[PDB]
This record gives sequence, C-alpha cells and structure tokens, in this order.
Amino acid sequence: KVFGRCELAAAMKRHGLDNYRGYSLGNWVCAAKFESNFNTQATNRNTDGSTDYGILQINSRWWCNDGRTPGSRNLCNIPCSALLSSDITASVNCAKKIVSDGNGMNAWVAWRNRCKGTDVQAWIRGCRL
Ligand SMILES: [Cl-]
Ligand SMILES: [Cl-]
Ligand SMILES: [Cl-]
Repeated sequence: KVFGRCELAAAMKRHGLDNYRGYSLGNWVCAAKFESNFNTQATNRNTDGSTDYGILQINSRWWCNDGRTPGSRNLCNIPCSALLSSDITASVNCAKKIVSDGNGMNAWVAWRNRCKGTDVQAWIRGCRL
C-alpha cells in the first residue's frame, strides 16, 4: 500500500507513535517519506546481506526474521514479511522498540541525514489529526 501523507500521519497517531519517545509525528512521517516514499512494500538489500523492510525500512540484522541474514537477531519477534502489510501495526510496534534502543531516531540513518533538525512539522501540516 502506498499511503498518502496525512493518511499515514493519522495511522501512526492511531498506533501511538505521535510523540513516542519524544519524537513528534512529523519526525515519523519524514522518516517514512525518505525510507520508503510511504510504500509499505518497500524492500532494500544492504551490503552486509541484511534487508530493510516496509514503510520504516526496518532491518533484518537485528529486528525481524527473513531466514537469509546469517548471524542476525529477531528482536521484534516477527517475520520481516509482516513489515510489508497494508496494516502498519507490526512496523509501528517494532519501530517503538527500535527508537527505545538507545540512539533514538538516529537508528534511521535517513532520518538523521534528511529529517533531523529540519522543519518536520511541515510533514503533518494541513492534516486533520
Ligand atoms: Cl511534528
Ligand atoms: Cl536469518
Ligand atoms: Cl541518507
């Protein structure tokens, strides 16, 4: 599913991501924009052989099981395929664990490079939330 911008903001809020660990909704929408362009089915293969999955490009090295990332963990206790669903529940619940892991949203390199320090409220501007 490719979400609309406000549609995704609303879904993220519904699932308790708004201001989670102090990160406003615009941060999460911005991260999703640059990780996946709001496409739940996004996948990307990393140099180390792990894969990133879903709207927030969650990585199989630590967070989910895909059966093809040697030496990896599955800390969200989910198949990586669950992160590709039109229903963002699994991605949100896993993101909550990731952002709580110590480095906040810096876990998403894209957020650090493209969202951090910017006017992230622009991402939810106009949205009925
Ligand atoms: Cl915001
Ligand atoms: Cl594996
Ligand atoms: Cl980047």
